[PDB]
Amino acid sequence: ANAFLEELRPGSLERECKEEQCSFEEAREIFKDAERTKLFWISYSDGDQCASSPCQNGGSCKDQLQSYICFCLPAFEGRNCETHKDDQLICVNENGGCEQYCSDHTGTKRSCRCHEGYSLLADGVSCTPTVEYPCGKIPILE
Amino acid sequence: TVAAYNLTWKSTNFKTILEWEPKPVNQVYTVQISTKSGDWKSKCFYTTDTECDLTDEIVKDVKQTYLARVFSYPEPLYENSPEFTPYLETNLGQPTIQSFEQVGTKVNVTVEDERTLVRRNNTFLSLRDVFGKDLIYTLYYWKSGKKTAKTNTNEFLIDVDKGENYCFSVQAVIPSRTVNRKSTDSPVECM
Amino acid sequence: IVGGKVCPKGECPWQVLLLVNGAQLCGGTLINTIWVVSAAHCFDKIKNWRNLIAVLGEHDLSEHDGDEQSRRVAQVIIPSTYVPGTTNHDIALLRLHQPVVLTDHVVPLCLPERTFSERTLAFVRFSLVSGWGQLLDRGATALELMVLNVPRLMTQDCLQQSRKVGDSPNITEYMFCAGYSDGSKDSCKGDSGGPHATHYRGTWYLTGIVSWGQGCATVGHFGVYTRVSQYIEWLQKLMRSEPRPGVLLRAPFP
Ligand SMILES: CCS(=O)(=O)N[C@H](Cc1ccc(-c2ccccc2)cc1)C(=O)N[C@@H](CCC(N)=O)C(=O)NCc1ccc(C(=N)N)cc1
Ligand SMILES: *[C@@H]1O[C@H](CO)[C@@H](O)[C@H](O)[C@H]1O
Ligand SMILES: *[C@@H]1O[C@@H](C)[C@@H](O)[C@@H](O)[C@@H]1O
Ligand SMILES: [Ca+2]
Ligand SMILES: [Ca+2]
Ligand SMILES: [Ca+2]
Ligand SMILES: [Ca+2]
Ligand SMILES: [Ca+2]
Ligand SMILES: [Ca+2]
Ligand SMILES: [Ca+2]
Ligand SMILES: [Ca+2]
Ligand SMILES: [Ca+2]
Repeated sequence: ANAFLEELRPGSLERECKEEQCSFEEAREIFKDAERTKLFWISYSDGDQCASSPCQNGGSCKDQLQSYICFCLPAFEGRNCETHKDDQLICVNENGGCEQYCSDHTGTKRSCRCHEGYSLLADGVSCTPTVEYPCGKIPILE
Repeated sequence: TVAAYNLTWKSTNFKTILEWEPKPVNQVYTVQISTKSGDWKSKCFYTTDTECDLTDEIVKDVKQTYLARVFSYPEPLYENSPEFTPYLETNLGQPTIQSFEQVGTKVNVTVEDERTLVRRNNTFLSLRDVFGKDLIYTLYYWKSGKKTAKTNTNEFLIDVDKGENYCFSVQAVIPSRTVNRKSTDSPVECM
Repeated sequence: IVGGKVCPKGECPWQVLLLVNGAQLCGGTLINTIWVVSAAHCFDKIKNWRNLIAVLGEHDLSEHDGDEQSRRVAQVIIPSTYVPGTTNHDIALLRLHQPVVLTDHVVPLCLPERTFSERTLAFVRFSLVSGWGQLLDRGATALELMVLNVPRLMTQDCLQQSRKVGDSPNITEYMFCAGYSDGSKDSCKGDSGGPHATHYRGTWYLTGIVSWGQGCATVGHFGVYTRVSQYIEWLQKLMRSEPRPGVLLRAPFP
């Protein structure tokens, strides 16, 4: 920034761009060279894209040139960590965790079922044979 | 309905997001990702966005080659994305000069070992942890006349004239790469 | 089967061997003690309908052992929409005169529910195809049951990845491609009717039927299989029905 008569003093990166916000011209007077001034300006004037705190659900924002990067906590994903990994218990998603059949239900959780010859265990997802030779199992390997 | 098009990968430091067109008008999407020999896994179920974060899947093995496809809903219409090999294509983020200490007639410029989205043992691996020897850093400095230096670690040891002040800028680089071999220049630092 | 390997005795327990007048005809898949799913085209030139036999527990066609069980085929049900000489609706439901005994070497493959098969099984990359078919295109059939792991493809990809030819059969919604286009691995004519079995979380399910393809393991082409998911309701309804006087029965589809 420029204050009364300060321009009489030689250019200073610290006093001008660090302790204050410096314009391109002020930066150019310090670096002199065109390419050097631009190499400095690209980052100096980029602005921190993390200022909006875009990373949701406890994520951490990492600033980049004209962009950012969100590091999310284990149970979250998405550009801004907006996706809840624990809220994807639907049939199309890995068969809903069901060992055999999966039925969706709006409003409540999906439910799991089994093919004839099998019964659903207490965990509500696994299927166990209820006959000696259930379909789809290879006896000599079991 | 219309099939998605211009499927593009936006990946930096392994944060990988698939983008596509167009802006859904009466149609939703579901993305599937896989390795050539692996099963297809669904992601972003029935989303109306035109993007899908696939970071958690690709960081499972950054050296594998993944293919993704976007299903369109009002077999369903779809489009395949280009193949994507994280380790070889994810862009190297803009580096940050961590510090530099002068010792007599030499200066030690240290480059911050930034983290990536690659998880491991409940932690985020650094760019060095992931690339190991395939990663080097290049220094572009000048006496405040161009000068450069290269290191296979995160530190540069260079000669400097007593009294004069220098300015520095570094770049992360993976020499063995064919595409996206270098990151953008880090912010400029001056002693 | 071209480019596969022998299915160790007992590891392909739902595999069926179909014979007509004692001659090798086609493969098939057992789905319960009385019903076998095969391919419709296997019956295009059958004259003696009372001479069809289904053999379970087979492995080596040159040696007999106690795991073999033969049954007369009491009924062959084919969709009314299937046309001899063609490829669409290539499926047949066979009723055995007497149920087979379930043993360590004779077990039925699971017929999945429709949505499970479409939404989950269809996206499991690899599945096994098997039979005593030709080891090479235009070659001799196999003495020991062969098996091969083939990857499935969505039809759009099958078309884009296959050499565009003249007026060859279309790939309908009642079919799906699986295999390789480099000329190395594929099922073949003698494997017709055999199973395309998919392994999912500890259980195997019937997802396809060896149906057709341009030659066997032909460069630029994939094997084509009847898409079983489209016939789940059709099959279930027929298995609950009473037998008809004659062997051949054409049931409407849908
Ligand atoms: C090329 C003759 S062919 O090799 O026998 N293919 C025909 C279809 C077919 C395909 C392509 C053409 C065709 C037409 C124009 C130009 C070029 C090719 C014509 C017919 C074909 O497959 N026909 C059926 C029978 C039709 C009937 N109901 O009688 C058949 O042979 N099925 C057995 C079979 C099983 C597995 C495979 C496999 N996995 N690999 C191949 C064949
Ligand atoms: C914070 O600022 C960035 C700038 O790109 C914006 O993309 C975010 O949406 C906002 O939260
Ligand atoms: C930034 O990283 C995210 C994942 C969380 O661990 C935050 O606590 C941290 O500041
Ligand atoms: Ca000032
Ligand atoms: Ca000033
Ligand atoms: Ca100035
Ligand atoms: Ca100061
Ligand atoms: Ca000041
Ligand atoms: Ca000026
Ligand atoms: Ca000035
Ligand atoms: Ca920035
Ligand atoms: Ca035998």
